[PDB]
Amino acid sequence: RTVVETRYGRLRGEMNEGVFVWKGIPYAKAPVGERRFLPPEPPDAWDGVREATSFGPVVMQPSPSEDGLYLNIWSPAADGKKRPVLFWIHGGAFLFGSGSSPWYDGTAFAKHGDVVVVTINYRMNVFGFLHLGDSFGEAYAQAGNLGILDQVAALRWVKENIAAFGGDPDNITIFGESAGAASVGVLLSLPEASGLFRRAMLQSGSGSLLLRSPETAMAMTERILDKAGIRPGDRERLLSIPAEELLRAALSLGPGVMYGPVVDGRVLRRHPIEALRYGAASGIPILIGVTKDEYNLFTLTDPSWTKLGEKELLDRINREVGPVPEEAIRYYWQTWLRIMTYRVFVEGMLRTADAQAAQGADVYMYRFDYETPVCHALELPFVFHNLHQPGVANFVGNRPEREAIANEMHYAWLSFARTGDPNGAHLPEAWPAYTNERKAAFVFSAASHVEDDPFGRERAAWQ
Repeated sequence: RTVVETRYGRLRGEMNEGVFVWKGIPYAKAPVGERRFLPPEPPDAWDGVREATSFGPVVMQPSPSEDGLYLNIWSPAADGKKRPVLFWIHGGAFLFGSGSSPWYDGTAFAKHGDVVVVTINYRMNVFGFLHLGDSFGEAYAQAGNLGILDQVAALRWVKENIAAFGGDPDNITIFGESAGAASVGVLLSLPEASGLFRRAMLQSGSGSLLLRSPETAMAMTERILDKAGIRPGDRERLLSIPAEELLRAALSLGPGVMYGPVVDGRVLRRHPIEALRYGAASGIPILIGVTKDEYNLFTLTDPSWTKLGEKELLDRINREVGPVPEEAIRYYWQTWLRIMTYRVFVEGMLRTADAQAAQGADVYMYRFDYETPVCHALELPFVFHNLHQPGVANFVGNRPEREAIANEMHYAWLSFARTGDPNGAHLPEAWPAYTNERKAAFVFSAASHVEDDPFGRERAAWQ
């Protein structure tokens, strides 16, 4: 029951908590040596039965190997029963993370929902998002979005092979948090991903998050190449520099470098949210939401926000997400960081929801208000029902409460993946679809409930 055949050969998984798991499946040829900075290519086939009982390495990151394009599968049974497939794209600011994190363990989903779960690795930071333009020749023109091409490659693997693991290739839901949700927002927009998935869920991110212009990305690349000792156009040193030195050079720039997808004219031909308005994802339902006041949580990793006086503060916010109309200021560190929450998280969520609703697609919107300890999205352990995992801020107190919110969110996400509607008796009241008409949202808290257009006042202050 543990051995499954795929287009590339047989894989041996294991039984775990009454479900089956396959770990470290290669979904692409390792992007090492002469394949460094090139789009992912199909994996080599093998003879015999390949072990899939250990995770593969994670991709290069501060935390690893350039050989890290692996995915993992949890399933109640490798049979032909066409279960919904949940395809998870982790977050980590396009800098760190992995699908093998215990936080994303798919056991609970698979057990409680009778679904297949897939988690993936994709290239990050300087290996996945180094925008080179034409500076190293046409072969590297896609380099600024390789981590997105990796995700598409994994999704193609799943569409081609998941039936063998008990999944329905025509019922895939892609979902992600933070940079993972930005990834889902990009994929929703992408012609070459259309038809690979049926539904999408975006947790505390959207296609706008961490998105770069070519001008912005090239300037960052120039600084990284300087630190790496690589002259523009020297392909020899681009491919021979040790992966750890290249990673060090980038990280040596701190915050004057952020990674993410680039509207480069080659993989991303236009803004991923604006594309939705032209019907890029017309038949695709989405479930989307945000963590209440999420930018206040960023002071933990960046306390400098708290040091600044009101004036310095506002000039900073203006430089990062401005201009800020006077009317917004009037509506409005705790008070002024609300501007960062709205511009980075809330606006892109509302623009995404408004675009899909205008296309007639179903949209379900939420706000997560539950206070729980710490891009600082907080839904994750409740959505995965992974309150018990390592790395999860599992602290004493609140246990029945935490279980109850997990039982609301976990089963809503499962219902959405199964049917395209999160509703059912696991919710204390119905969750109406978001329409231009009412702009309903579900609020997850100690007492979950529906609010009509909760973001409206703020949004009107701006728009």
